[PDB]
Amino acid sequence: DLGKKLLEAAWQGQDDEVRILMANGADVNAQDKFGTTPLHLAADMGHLEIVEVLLKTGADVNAAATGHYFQPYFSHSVSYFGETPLHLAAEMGHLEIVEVLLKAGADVNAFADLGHTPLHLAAQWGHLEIVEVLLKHGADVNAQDKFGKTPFDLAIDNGNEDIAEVLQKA
Amino acid sequence: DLGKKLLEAAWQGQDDEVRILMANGADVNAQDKFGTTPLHLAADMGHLEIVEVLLKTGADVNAAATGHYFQPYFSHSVSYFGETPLHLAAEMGHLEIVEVLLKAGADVNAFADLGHTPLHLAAQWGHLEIVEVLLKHGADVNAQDKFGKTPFDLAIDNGNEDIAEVLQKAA
Repeated sequence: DLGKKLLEAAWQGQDDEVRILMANGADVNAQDKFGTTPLHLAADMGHLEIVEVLLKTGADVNAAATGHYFQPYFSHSVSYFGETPLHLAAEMGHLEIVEVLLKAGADVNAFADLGHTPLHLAAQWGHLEIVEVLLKHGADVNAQDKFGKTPFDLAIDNGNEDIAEVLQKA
Repeated sequence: DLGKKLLEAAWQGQDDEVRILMANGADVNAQDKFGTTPLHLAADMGHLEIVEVLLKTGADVNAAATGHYFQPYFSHSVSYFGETPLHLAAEMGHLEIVEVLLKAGADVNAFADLGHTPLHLAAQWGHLEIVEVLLKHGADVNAQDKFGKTPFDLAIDNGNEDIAEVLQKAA
């Protein structure tokens, strides 16, 4: 199955294999069991070149995985949470990928589980430079999650004072 | 707590935060609920320098866990338990990290989930250079996991003929 092989190759960062699989007709928008696409997998794992080739070959920049959580869920073990590739790039601190996704049209305020935006995720996981790029691209600083938490609140809660100060004056 | 922050910094490849947390007394051998250690996460996510500094400061190279790492999911998958950082580095194709783990005394053959080896994963996921390094360090080519699979089998099953040929010649 080419779609499964393409998901695996993007996840593994196997650039050549990605190109071959898609030339053999692998679906660029293939989904795993939970709606996760090759673009999600490459964005999360930091594979910039693969993100670029997937986008060039028609990958859906707005693809959302299926929803998962209804209560706070933040941990290192999160695999799917109603999220777009931009959520994953922001979560994992991949600046170059965040910029490429935004250039391709990603909603800077796409909502994942609990209503979390990419800015919530960047603030939660301490990625100051990504916070700044998101704000520059129109990220909603006042976005509240299901429980009323803004990215500022998450930054404060997880000890990211540098980010809290940036958000507070935005 | 500091151990949880250290796990997260390792996962994120945050070298400076790893430095700071450890200076403040973070346990290099902290575990999450599934047994996952900072060394598992740095090895899995490809953060070589963090792997190196964890090993230098006393991380257990053979820590076993049944963790939840970022991955795609498919129906009818099989699962294994008790993986070590070497399993994860071999699976994800991180050659430099495989080398550093082996030099630090990582077990190559003997695991909690019997016969499920880093060689199996490197063959399964098409990492030829890692297959060759593991063989050089005495990996058992004929090791069978709980499903009766050898690394040759997994190489064939996944279309990795180059690796399959290497394994068959080494048999």
